[PDB]
Amino acid sequence: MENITSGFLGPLLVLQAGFFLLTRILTIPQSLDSWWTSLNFLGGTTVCLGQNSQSPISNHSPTSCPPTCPGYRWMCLRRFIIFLFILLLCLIFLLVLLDYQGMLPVCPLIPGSSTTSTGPCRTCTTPAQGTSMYPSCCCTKPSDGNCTCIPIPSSWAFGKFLWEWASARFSWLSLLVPFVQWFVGLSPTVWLSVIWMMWYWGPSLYSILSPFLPLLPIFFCLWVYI
Amino acid sequence: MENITSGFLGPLLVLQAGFFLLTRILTIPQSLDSWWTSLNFLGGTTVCLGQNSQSPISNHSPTSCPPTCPGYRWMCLRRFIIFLFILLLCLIFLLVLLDYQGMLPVCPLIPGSSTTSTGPCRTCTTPAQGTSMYPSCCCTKPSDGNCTCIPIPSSWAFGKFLWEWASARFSWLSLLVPFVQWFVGLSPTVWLSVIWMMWYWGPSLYSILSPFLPLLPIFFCLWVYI
Amino acid sequence: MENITSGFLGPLLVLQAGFFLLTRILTIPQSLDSWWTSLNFLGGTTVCLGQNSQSPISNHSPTSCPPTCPGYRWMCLRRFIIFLFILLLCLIFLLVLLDYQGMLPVCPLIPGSSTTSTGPCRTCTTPAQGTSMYPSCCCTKPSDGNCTCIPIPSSWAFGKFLWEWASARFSWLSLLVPFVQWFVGLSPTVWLSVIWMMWYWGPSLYSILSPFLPLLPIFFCLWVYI
Repeated sequence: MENITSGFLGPLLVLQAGFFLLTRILTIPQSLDSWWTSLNFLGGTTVCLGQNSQSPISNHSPTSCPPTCPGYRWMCLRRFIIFLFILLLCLIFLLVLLDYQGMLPVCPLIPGSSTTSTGPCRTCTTPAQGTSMYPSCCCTKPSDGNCTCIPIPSSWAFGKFLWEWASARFSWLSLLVPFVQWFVGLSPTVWLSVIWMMWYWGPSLYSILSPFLPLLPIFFCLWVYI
Repeated sequence: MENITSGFLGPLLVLQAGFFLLTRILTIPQSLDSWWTSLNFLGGTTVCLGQNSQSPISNHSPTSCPPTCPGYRWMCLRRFIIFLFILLLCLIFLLVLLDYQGMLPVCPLIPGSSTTSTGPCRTCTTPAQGTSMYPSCCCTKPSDGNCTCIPIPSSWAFGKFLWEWASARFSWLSLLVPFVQWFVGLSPTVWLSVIWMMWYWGPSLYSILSPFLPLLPIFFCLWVYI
Repeated sequence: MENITSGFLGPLLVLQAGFFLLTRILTIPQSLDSWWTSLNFLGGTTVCLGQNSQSPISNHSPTSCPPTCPGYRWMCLRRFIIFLFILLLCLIFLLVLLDYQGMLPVCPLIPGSSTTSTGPCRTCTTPAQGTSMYPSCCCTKPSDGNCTCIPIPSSWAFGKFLWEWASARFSWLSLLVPFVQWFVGLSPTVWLSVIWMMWYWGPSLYSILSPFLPLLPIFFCLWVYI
């Protein structure tokens, strides 16, 4: 085709490109309205008949009530708002996915004597307050100091980049994270079966044993003199 | 008593406040429940089906519906889902805020020739492979030994550089240029006042020109020919 | 064998085989009818729509109701079509039930350099035409006289030449091949949990997939350009 088609080509491409974008947009809004209803439904109906009638219209009105109607106008506004919300939420998944490409560095810092290769310290001595996240380490110090510092290496997706620095701030909270770790060490597969059986639990177990949970203060008093 | 009474009473008050922290956290759940009720019922009231027949209570369980009786499991499930959504959006805000701040790492590696150092270059980089992309700057070039690249910026982590790149990396340059010119040509706040006046016009204009835009969608064979 | 009945043992075996074959043939009709009735009768009853008030049938139903059943001719046609389909299915099953005893051949011919022979090569293959593909190994190369290629292995029933050759056609499929490999390597001992999750929760799975259907072309085009 190419040029020969291009020579005889007219405005067909114009309409072809122009359309189906409105579909790709509006369908996402109507679908989002459907899921919002479902969450509201959770075993409920469609309603959308509370916008009075304003006309002899069939007040069934799934998702948006009807459009071209006074009630559905602000429903259309809510649809536009939700469309903006989704157009925002897409970037969250986009960044979450793209972060594991490894192109991005974490560019972290930690105190140690390790080196990826042959690194001569030459009496590397210049310390500072807050050794973590120190100066740029472009040999930025009282002198050059013969400095070699960290490149962007490989980690469990930027855990060393951000989590490790934050986990240092956890420290004692990270010490309780070891408690949640021996809790996590409890087998997961078996835990999968337990959770599967635990559908009868949850809100139902909450209803079953809520009153005792408020009575936890007696145990707190007991453990006070533990 | 003294500071030993101090410790016992304080463990007691710790139980007490965890109680208050739990109430504060759980408040956000019902808060978001009312949020969804308001948003979905834009100009609408609140009537659950959770106040079903198997509910001796009145319509008091038909607005936001914790609804311990009848439909309870799915209401609590929606509550947990919204809680997860909020605990997600909190990161969406906090990460951007911390990235802008100062401390967050943003070590960049892109092709450039900007120079700011002391007695630099005269060896520089001579990489004729891997295009112009740069790898972790321990010593990016295959044979670089005295290499020194660029330190992270005080301004928000990349962002502007990524936008400038995607202005050509995601192309759209020609289209963006006219659109950017038009946006600059409408930058004046007087038009912003006009746009605000158009709020009432907005839905009204959409209602008036629904068929109007339908007809314009032909444009007499799209501007005669093209 | 050791027959001790002469003309009596053989007739008994023939009668047993005929009865078994007739039972299987009827079951395939009968069991298939029951199966797809249940497919419809996950809910809906079995009252014969094709049956009519020809002779006031007390209950013209029983899935496929035959005899006359007004429109038993259509019922008979459906039964015959189902029987043909079941015959095809069992023939395919029997065909798959092969190559496990080593009877099946899997003589492969693909480009490679693996060597396992006695005093081999030093002449080998010098074909500079037809790319790297190999033809029937009488003597594949245009001028090969002492040629010896590769014997069929003990590797699973699959010829696997179609596999790798089509893995070349769809390298992305070959990429996910390791993914599914460790997914199977994740141990089928926990596959029961996956099965349970697939049940029931598949409804919300399709509910979410509804967004994926709107988002499938968008992401596909995104990575199409990416």
